[PDB]
Amino acid sequence: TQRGEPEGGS
Amino acid sequence: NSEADRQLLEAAKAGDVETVKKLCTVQSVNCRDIEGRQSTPLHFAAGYNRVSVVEYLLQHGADVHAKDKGGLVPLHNACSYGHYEVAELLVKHGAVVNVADLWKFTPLHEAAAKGKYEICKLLLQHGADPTKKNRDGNTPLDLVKDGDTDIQDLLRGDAAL
Repeated sequence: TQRGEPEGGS
Repeated sequence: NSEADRQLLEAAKAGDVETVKKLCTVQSVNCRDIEGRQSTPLHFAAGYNRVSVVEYLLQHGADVHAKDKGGLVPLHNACSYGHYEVAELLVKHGAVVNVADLWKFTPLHEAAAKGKYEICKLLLQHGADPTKKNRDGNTPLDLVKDGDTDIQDLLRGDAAL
């Protein structure tokens, strides 16, 4: 599939 | 999955260190989140800048090299969101700075694409290779946004700030 984003936040 | 594992994962995300200390066992410290991208508690604490939970987990045998469903290690999560202190803690405990996920994105790719100069500098000072290409043929320098000229100079080999 497509690459996702890492778990986390600023 | 199990009840105490979900609560440990949620307590790690939330920075709720006391509940982590009460639910964390040898069997659960590296438990994966079935209903997501299979992150471990260390992935959550690292991505959400929960420094006290990160320190606790590493001390109690959390796997600094654990890969989630996409091949990310906790150092990826910290580098993507600019968490310098968490990234420095992971490297101190043996995180491999040149590890690459399933798309061959290294932590330096993450830090360069997100514009985190200090993270880029931290990784380079611990041996990160700026010439590694991901699946799309891009180096970390190729992902740097226009306007982040200090990162472009840093990845070019200029002296760091």
